[PDB]
Amino acid sequence: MKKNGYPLDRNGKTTECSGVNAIAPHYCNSECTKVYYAESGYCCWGACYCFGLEDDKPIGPMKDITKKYCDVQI
Amino acid sequence: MKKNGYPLDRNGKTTECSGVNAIAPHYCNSECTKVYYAESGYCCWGACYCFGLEDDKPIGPMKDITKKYCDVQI
Repeated sequence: MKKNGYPLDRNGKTTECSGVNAIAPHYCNSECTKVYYAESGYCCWGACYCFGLEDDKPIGPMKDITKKYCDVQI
Repeated sequence: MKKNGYPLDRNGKTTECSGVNAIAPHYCNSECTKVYYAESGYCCWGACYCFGLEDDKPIGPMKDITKKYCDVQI
């Protein structure tokens, strides 16, 4: 089963996105698909949020309010 | 067959999106799904762009550069 969330890098941190990369999904969509092999992604509250990540991919912890807000588009 | 594009309203115009509704997909996603019965949507260059619109839904004309840029997420 796949999942959605903020993928973490080797330093245990999320991928920041701001400015033009916060308004357009392209930057985060590229990171999500090419680096974490997810189905898609966009910038959700300052960090790249991905959809369709494989279950083994480490993602950042988040409150229910944040998760519900970020899950959109797939 | 479904299609993607800028749905037009009764006045033959697109749905404008700016400010917080240009940074977050929620506004346009709601319009796209609830008003035009599409699968999803987001703000692409100042207007709500929808995915999965039924073929009979009138959409705004756009150049190839704009279409390729907007098609992301589905």
